[PDB]
Amino acid sequence: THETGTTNTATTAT
Amino acid sequence: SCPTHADSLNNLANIKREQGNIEEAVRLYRKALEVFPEFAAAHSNLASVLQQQGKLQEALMHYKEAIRISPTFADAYSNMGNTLKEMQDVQGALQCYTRAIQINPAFADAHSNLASIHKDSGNIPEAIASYRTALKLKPDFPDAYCNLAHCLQIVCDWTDYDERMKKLVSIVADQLEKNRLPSVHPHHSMLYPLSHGFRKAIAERHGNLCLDKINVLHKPPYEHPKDLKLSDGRLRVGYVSSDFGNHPTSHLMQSIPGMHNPDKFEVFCYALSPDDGTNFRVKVMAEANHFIDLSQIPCNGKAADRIHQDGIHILVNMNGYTKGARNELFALRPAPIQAMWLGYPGTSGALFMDYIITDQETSPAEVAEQYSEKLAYMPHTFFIGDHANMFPHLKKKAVIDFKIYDNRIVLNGIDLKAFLDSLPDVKIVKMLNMPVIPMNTIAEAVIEMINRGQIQITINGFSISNGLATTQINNKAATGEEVPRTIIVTTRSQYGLPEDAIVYCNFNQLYKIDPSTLQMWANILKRVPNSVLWLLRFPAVGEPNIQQYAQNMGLPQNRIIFSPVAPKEEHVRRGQLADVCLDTPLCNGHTTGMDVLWAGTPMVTMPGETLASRVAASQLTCLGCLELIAKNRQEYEDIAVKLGTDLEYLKKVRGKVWKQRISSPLFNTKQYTMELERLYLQMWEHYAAGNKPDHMIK
Ligand SMILES: O=C(O)CCCCOc1ccccc1[C@@H](NS(=O)(=O)c1ccc2[nH]c(=O)ccc2c1)C(=O)N(CC(=O)O)Cc1cccs1
Repeated sequence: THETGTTNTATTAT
Repeated sequence: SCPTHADSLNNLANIKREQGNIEEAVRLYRKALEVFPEFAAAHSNLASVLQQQGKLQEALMHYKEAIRISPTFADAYSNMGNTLKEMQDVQGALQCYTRAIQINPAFADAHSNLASIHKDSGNIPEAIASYRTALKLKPDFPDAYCNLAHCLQIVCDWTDYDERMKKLVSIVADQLEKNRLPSVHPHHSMLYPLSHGFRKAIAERHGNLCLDKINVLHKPPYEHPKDLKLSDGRLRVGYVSSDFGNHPTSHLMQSIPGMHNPDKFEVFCYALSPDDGTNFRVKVMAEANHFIDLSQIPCNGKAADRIHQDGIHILVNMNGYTKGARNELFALRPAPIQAMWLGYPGTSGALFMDYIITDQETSPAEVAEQYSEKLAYMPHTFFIGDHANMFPHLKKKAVIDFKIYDNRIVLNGIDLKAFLDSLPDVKIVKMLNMPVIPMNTIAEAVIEMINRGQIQITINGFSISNGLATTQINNKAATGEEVPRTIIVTTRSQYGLPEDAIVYCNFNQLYKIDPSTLQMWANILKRVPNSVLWLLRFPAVGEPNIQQYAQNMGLPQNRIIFSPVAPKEEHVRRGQLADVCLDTPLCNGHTTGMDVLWAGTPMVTMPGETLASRVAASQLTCLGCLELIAKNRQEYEDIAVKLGTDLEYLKKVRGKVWKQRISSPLFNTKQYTMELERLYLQMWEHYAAGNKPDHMIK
């Protein structure tokens, strides 16, 4: 079976 | 300089990334790094978009830079894990996720990414727990919700199933409206009650991911051939697959490349996987006119260049959205005609695919809107299997009369006829016909071997093998790489099946079962008193869920019998022990449909609307058993009950399958290839005349 997708995290600059 | 400058570039880039403006995002990130070189967030954010563009090593470099700047930067560790996972470094991914969660136990995304490792590793209970932690931390989390939903599908946990389907459809609707990548994978969309437009849109948006990875190559369009002069009049067909090896797709079509007519066709097989050393790979490498190992050419630009230099006229996508695909190769269009075929049960939804090879039963013209491609019809069914070449020992069978049944104690073998010549007391039964070994000395020794669990015995110089021990006798026979040498004994007792009752079977992955299907099966068992349901532990942790729901429907536990997953040859062979196969309506058995029919077992099916829900009826139509195809659930149930209660009818229908598996075109790889070639030429003539793709439905 295919590999499960993942979630990239976008870092906000403060 | 003012900190707002670099911060503003970084945060604006994040927005551009969300919108899909990946190239613009990359520029803003890099300008932020010009203004503020030690900008940890910009390093990590840049690496995220480089990952999305397939520049994995460059992404890793920037993740490590971000972490050098900020050793406790948890975002960067989790993002780096995602890149290592894509690179197939599962241990590295785990080390990164566990570090990110150690830094920040409340990091929802890291928990969900960790869960995806457990899901892919076969540890569904731990995947479920990690997805639930992620959703506890971030209640609005479509990736976690949808992948959790698939975990629950896998183990047939139907707790609040109706509400789960509601939210899945709601999530997809929102992501499609907001121009985002749906969190439901194209290959899974068939399992949920989404509209056909949503399923095609899911596919199109997953295909667009390939565009992001090829656009960075800045390659111009390929010049395509407009005649067959350079190929001496031969049409050059290229089969692109990651599954030239021990994989179901080879079990289906490994004979086809070598059966092409070399006078009119030149066959190129492009492998996306390395050589796994099995006979399946040996055979295609030996029988194709050319075999190209693209696993040695990881750059999709260089690999597409290779396809184009071979002068391919028709390029055949055998992966779709499955493991090992490199659809970037098709997005680059190295060939003038590109078709989907066999490996993926659905549409690509993508502009770079011209055709899907199917048939009028699977894909009636009135549902062409479900596909982005133009329909190209094979004359009977588009499905095919190599069963005649791989499992000829199952062409004939004999039984032992332990009292006459055709599926309680079964013998198969190449030398089986030669063996029976030596036993003067065998009886021949004509319902081809079936030899019956009486309860004599030889029969007692065979049954003793099974009961005692011995591996094999020898009678009259003939090896008689226990069907449960094939891997100990010949591992190549168990896998289907070689035809078994010995006479094999297969019995209901081996699998705990009753000797005096109807066996309904289904050997599909349990995720193809839903509550509606089990309720339908329950209605059947309640109407056939002498009957059980025979299912597979795939996975075993689904067994107690199916049992619990079956009892809620009025079926005692002893009515459902589970067996473990078996090696390929045993899996096909033991289908001979069932009376009837009950096909899954949500998503049919595909390979497993071919498997049961090759064993002579009638399959009852109810074709739906999706391609995946109509394959089994396409197979039964080609086989010539229109009476096994139901128009609704009532008919499905009535057909199965009649087969389980009218034993004369059952004998008739089983005889039809047993005979027509040979005489119909279903397993005829030579006829299939010939008709496939006629279809290719209709495509080519159409293009050579200057026309864009159109339906080939005649
Ligand atoms: O076309 C269809 O109908 C669906 C195809 C989906 C893709 O499958 C993949 C993918 C990549 C690698 C291998 C496979 C399977 N090979 S196979 O030739 O199809 C097979 C071999 C032995 C078997 N023994 C049994 O007892 C029951 C089924 C069975 C099937 C496999 O080996 N499976 C078992 C496992 O991984 O443990 C997956 C299963 C499919 C259906 C039930 S289990």
